[PDB]
Amino acid sequence: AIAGFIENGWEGLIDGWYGFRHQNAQGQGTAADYKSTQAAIDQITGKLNRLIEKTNKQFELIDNEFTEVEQQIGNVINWTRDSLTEIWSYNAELLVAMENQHTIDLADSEMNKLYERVRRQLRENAEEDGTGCFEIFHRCDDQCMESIRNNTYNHTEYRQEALQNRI
Amino acid sequence: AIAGFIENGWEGLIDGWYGFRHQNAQGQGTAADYKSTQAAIDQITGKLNRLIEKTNKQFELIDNEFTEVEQQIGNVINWTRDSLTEIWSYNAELLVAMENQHTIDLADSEMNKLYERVRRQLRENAEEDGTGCFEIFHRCDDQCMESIRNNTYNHTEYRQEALQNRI
Amino acid sequence: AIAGFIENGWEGLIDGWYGFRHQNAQGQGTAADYKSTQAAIDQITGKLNRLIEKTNKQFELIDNEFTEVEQQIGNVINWTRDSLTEIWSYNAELLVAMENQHTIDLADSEMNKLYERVRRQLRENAEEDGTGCFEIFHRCDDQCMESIRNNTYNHTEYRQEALQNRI
Amino acid sequence: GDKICLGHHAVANGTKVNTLTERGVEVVNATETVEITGIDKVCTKGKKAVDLGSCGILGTIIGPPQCDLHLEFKADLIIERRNSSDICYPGRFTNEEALRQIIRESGGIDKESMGFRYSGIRTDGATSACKRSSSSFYSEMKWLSSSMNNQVFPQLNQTYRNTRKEPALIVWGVHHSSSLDEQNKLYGTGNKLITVGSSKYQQSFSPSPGARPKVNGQAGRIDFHWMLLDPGDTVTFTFNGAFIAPDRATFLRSNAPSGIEYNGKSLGIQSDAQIDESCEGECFYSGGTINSPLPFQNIDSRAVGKCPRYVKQSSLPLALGMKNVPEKI
Amino acid sequence: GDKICLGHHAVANGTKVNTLTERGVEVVNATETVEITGIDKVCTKGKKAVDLGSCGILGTIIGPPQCDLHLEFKADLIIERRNSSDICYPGRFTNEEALRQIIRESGGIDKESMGFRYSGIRTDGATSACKRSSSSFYSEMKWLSSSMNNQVFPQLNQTYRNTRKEPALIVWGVHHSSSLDEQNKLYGTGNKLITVGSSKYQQSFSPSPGARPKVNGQAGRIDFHWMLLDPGDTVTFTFNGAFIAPDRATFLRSNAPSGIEYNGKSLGIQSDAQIDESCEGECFYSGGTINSPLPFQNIDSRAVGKCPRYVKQSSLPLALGMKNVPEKI
Amino acid sequence: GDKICLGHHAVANGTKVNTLTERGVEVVNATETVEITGIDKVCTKGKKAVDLGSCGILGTIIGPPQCDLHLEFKADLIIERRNSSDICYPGRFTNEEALRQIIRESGGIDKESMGFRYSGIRTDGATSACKRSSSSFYSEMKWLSSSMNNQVFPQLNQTYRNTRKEPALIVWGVHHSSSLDEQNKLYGTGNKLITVGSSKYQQSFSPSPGARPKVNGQAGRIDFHWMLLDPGDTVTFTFNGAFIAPDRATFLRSNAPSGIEYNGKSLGIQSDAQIDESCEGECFYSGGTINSPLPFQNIDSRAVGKCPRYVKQSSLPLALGMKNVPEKI
Ligand SMILES: *[C@@H]1O[C@H](CO)[C@@H](O[C@@H]2O[C@H](CO)[C@@H](O)[C@H](O)[C@H]2NC(C)=O)[C@H](O)[C@H]1NC(C)=O
Ligand SMILES: *[C@@H]1O[C@H](CO)[C@@H](O[C@@H]2O[C@H](CO)[C@@H](O)[C@H](O)[C@H]2NC(C)=O)[C@H](O)[C@H]1NC(C)=O
Ligand SMILES: *[C@@H]1O[C@H](CO)[C@@H](O[C@@H]2O[C@H](CO)[C@@H](O)[C@H](O)[C@H]2NC(C)=O)[C@H](O)[C@H]1NC(C)=O
Ligand SMILES: *[C@H]1O[C@H](CO)[C@@H](O)[C@H](O)[C@H]1NC(C)=O
Ligand SMILES: *[C@H]1O[C@H](CO)[C@@H](O)[C@H](O)[C@H]1NC(C)=O
Ligand SMILES: *[C@H]1O[C@H](CO)[C@@H](O)[C@H](O)[C@H]1NC(C)=O
Repeated sequence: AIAGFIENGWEGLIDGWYGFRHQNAQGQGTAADYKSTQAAIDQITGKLNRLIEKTNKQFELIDNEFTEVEQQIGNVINWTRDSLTEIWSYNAELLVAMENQHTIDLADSEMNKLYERVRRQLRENAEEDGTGCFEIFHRCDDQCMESIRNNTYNHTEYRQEALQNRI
Repeated sequence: AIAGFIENGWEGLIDGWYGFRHQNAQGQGTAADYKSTQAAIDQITGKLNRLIEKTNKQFELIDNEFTEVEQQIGNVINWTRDSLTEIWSYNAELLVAMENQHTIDLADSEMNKLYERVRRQLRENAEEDGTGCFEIFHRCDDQCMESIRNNTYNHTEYRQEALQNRI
Repeated sequence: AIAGFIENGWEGLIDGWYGFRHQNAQGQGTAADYKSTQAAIDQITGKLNRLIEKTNKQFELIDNEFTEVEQQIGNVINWTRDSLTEIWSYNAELLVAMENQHTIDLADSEMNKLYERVRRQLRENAEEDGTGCFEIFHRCDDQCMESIRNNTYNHTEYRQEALQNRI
Repeated sequence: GDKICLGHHAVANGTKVNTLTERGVEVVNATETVEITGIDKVCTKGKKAVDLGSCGILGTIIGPPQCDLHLEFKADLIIERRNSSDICYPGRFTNEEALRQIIRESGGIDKESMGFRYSGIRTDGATSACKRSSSSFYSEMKWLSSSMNNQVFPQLNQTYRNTRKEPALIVWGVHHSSSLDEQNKLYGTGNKLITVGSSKYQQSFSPSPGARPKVNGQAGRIDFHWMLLDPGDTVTFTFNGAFIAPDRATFLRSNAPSGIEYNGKSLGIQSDAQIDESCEGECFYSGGTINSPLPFQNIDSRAVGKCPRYVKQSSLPLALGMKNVPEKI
Repeated sequence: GDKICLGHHAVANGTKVNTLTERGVEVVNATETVEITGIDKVCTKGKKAVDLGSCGILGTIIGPPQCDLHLEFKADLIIERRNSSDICYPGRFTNEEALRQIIRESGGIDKESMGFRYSGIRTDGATSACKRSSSSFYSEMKWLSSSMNNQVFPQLNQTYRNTRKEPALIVWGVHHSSSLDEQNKLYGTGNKLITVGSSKYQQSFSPSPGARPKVNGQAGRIDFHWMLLDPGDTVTFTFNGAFIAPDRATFLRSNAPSGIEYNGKSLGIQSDAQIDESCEGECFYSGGTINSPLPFQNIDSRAVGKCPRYVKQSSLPLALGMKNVPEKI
Repeated sequence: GDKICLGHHAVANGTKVNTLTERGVEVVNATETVEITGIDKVCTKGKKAVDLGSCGILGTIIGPPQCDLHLEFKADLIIERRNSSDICYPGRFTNEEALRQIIRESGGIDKESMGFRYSGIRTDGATSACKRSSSSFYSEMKWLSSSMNNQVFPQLNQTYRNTRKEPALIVWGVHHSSSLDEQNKLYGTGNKLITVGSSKYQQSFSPSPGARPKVNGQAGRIDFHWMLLDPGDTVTFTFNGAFIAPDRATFLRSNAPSGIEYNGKSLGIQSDAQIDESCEGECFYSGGTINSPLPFQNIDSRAVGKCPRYVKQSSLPLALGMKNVPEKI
């Protein structure tokens, strides 16, 4: 028994982010989908985009670690600094968490888009099982499966058989 | 006549965030869906998460409300403070508004997911009416309804009846 | 041959953001959908909402472009200023980019909602082609098309003919 | 036909909140984010607090009468009051604000004699401005006057080495007499000079006689000057009149060795409100205490302690539920 | 077969914008967010403005010739110019920047006599550096010189109590002569001392004779010193030469009672640009006026007034339309 | 029944990260964002660096012995050390911090003679505190002593006009002797005064004799005072003893005309770590160098250079993969 993404993930898919698992008379197989994998991987370079805000700007010493500055201005400086620190700490944590949400959401989004695309290829020849699979209502040998994976499948070629089996 | 979420909300559902309303020979009923309600309610603790940024950091006086500090440093201090105020005010308003967007979006999201799940349970036994209801094309007594609500319904048990009534 | 939004955009729709393109025995046409266009256009007033953060607060000079202030406090001021500049620059770029994401996402959202709405009007009378069109399985003259566009179409009026042609 | 619908709650009237896109969107429920009300008390439960009353916080160091009970205070929270004075005989501290900041965090102060002894002179000068029964002075210093009446004044040295492993707070005064008659009446005639030497510090001072507006009925003034003398370092006072001498040095309980008289950094606040041993708080302002669950506050941008962040807005409503869409017909 | 398609617009060429995820995503339409061009005028329509010209803003207080028309100005917007001088006879203010800030927000200044009269001395010293016709002085003060030629100088007192319920701005000068011959030629011979007493303020000053590089052909200088005297408080000047005396005190129209000569806080700017009564603006900088709908500016980080926020970036494009996806075949 | 499923990867164990909604959500992959480790070297590859050793950065200007090799340094990076001294004969600079900041960015310093010559006096005073062989002085100045032994000291003038088109850094000293015996032993007897005049600058100083704690076995001190003299402007020193005179002026290589001895703004850092010509970095702190791809750092909030932004948090994990959902049965 095989199951799609609504149920869970696939520990065995080590070749890509998204993929197809099938069952037919010839047996059972899993293959990564290259295009959607790259698509996802390509929106992942946050690290130097998080870094592309890393400054053009050079800062100098404003106080003195060896010979303490006078008390009043030392208090103003120290206060200002810890104030900027609160703010950057807050910015950094917010940026990371926003990036994290975007990354998670967009991963689901891509998986969902692949799923929708396959559903539309299959037209009236298949039904959704509720777990992220399509029950295909006609024989689909290995080559037919391949044609679903590479977006070649011609629903009209199996329509008549599939409709009969559905009804 | 009954209508789903695409039309509107239910003033009468006081028991939960989301629910099922049905009609059959034995009458009309509404029941909260507990699981998805809690799911939504559980992502609501923003108040102390908005607060979890409330500082470890202690601030001291830098100026004097009773004996005014010298003019020039008092101008610098005052200016610095109002500058940080602009910034926090802006952060606070942005944080609240982002939380508000997420809360609204995620509520729709959950409602949509419950709906999708029911659609997939019903398979070919029902049709979406376009208001957030399924027209069920077989008799569905109270116990059959219950089985839709608790995710027990076995579509194959009514398929042949339903297909006949649809066609 | 015509194609919907999943394929691409329509350069020739100059009249609205979203629209219907049809084909029938009487010919081929495109018409903007007013309501969803306005809906989108109405959530576009970012410029003065990006501006509604533009300050009530008045700032004064803290240093001197004509008679340079004493070095130490001039360094503190300058340092503080460049610090606030880093912060606002970062806030500005983040606000813009967030608004940009929202604008893009919400445009897709509206398009998708119009699409879902039509799908639900058409019920069992039509099938999605996978490009953002419906193949309609009965004659749909100009007036019938109009009725799809203005949300009047009554699926039951064509159901029997459409079911026959589907099966 | 049998039918099942999915739906979500709604209420008759919701609360408006703002999102990113839109303003005034109605949601089932919301909660306030910005505290707008404070406690009009100083909430001191579970801390050691001292209300300095009419004693200015600099007074604790030099000891005018009004500060007598505060010369060796121990405090987690120090409450300055609006009316306070650091002085009895009129005058100012140089770098006054800096020192206030030092005392505020001190955790209280501890005093120790500097072992200055004299013999030539009178070392007990007293004024009516420092009444403590008849006439006295700054408890913690000594007004070095001319021994007779119009006697020129010895060219004296005094030296004090900081024994402890903490910094010592030393303060001295310069006496600006009301008239040049009174100056050379209370001291010597030839120009008078005071040199004060640390390892680090080195500067000098001399007295400006002349009549000033009477303050506490004194035309005279004292410039108060202060230094933090490092562990090991020594300080030399060389002076020939017009000198108000330190008697006890100050140490800050915040730098003491784990033992009694420690405390740890305190928080100095300035406040108008009555004390209340009966409520808690870690955030204070002139109106009293901010104790609040919310994350922001609009009460006072100068609140001190551990505080909600201050924001200029009075309300920032937070959605606790979904968009409100009433039931149609 | 009959068919219906759903679709959205597109254009041949769109504008690139940034999102969170990606950079250079093409949208149907965009608009700029960052103002990069200013008005090269000072836009003064709807406000009271004074162009101080060659008159330094501190000059308005003491009144060198170039400031004659500005001794009692009323202004909503004060335009300092680049070339300005506060002086005619060469010299500096102590704490000069602080005062500049005080005048800038003052709303203009109002003068009132302090009722000092003299008798022993000459009170009409005049210099070639302050040409107004022949030779004159600081309109608002009086150079107290020796009455004869080489006469020692009386040990004079002067006192002025602040009548008003606003603070008074008092300024006095110390005259550093070019030589010790000229000093005791214009005053007395023995050391000269100036003591200035407030309730609060209390410090002193004495004159340093000696030749300095000529400035406006004067080797001499004046140290200008200033105080804000609180309502009720009084100030005493005690002096024996080298004294440039205040004649009128300054008040800030910002503290006056609702009546004429009020104004309210003004905005001081420093600018190179011509004035234009013909345009508006609330944001200024050296190059002129920023009047713009956009929310950010990259023109000048020191712009003052009510201003777009300053940012380092020159452009931040905002999407006003959906993602652009051209039509395929 | 033939069937096709869509699915996504998972691993047995992922990394927790935070989102907006939730905390501790598991993802296939993550990476750290906050650098926590530094290089314990000063990474100076590809830059011109000078290790000032025991030479305090203000020493480069006046030239105590320990600074001999640094009087005309050229540097892209200046390393102050913890133990450094600016002095040999004990004393302080007024406005000391401001100057340190000036030198730190200077790009190095260049000297130019001011052509002061003398004849009346001894101009070669030397101390045991400035040992360079037997006894010497501040390389860049001259201790103007009494020519005989107890001779009163001439009322001398000295003048220097800034030739260059850059600002000149001029520094002079006031000699606070150990005793009033030594003062009038090394100079004259009557009170001594030093007047220093610029176009802009104008203030004065006089000497405070008196015994101070010995520092390098000297009870005396020198107040060091400094000015920036504008292009064209001139400065006049008028003095009658107790005067430590400038011999050469300083210029900052950062303002020089495109030619040799230019450099351009340098970066001054203060550090404990050994130099390493063998690694690079643009960010420094007391512990060394922060060379990191990450955008944040938690090492030292006072790091200087071009630096990751400093944050209080030690870890902020960034998701590089989707939510992890293990495979069910
Ligand atoms: C809307 O939320 C508010 C505040 O979060 C709710 O009022 C709280 O309800 C709990 C539940 O009984 C009370 O015990 C608390 O004392 C209330 N807290 C506050 C801060 O008011 C209110 O219940 C909510 N309304 C609805 C319909 O859910
Ligand atoms: C893109 O939007 C811009 C900016 O809003 C449009 O230009 C403005 O539109 C109005 C409407 O007639 C003009 O009168 C304004 O003067 C324009 N303002 C600016 C900022 O230039 C522009 O027309 C839009 N382009 C498209 C294809 O929609
Ligand atoms: C998670 O991504 C990390 C960090 O980007 C991967 O680590 C990199 O692996 C490559 C190729 O092996 C190395 O040469 C890089 O230098 C690594 N970078 C770091 C920062 O360690 C890691 O392999 C990933 N894990 C998975 C399961 O993809
Ligand atoms: C700020 O100055 C204090 C003394 O007021 C000193 O202990 C500390 O080194 C400074 N804090 C930082 C991290 O710069
Ligand atoms: C800042 O100082 C002003 C005077 O310069 C004073 O009146 C005011 O109390 C201060 N404002 C704030 C909010 O700190
Ligand atoms: C800060 O100071 C320098 C000289 O200290 C001055 O020229 C410069 O214009 C100032 N920079 C800014 C951004 O105001």
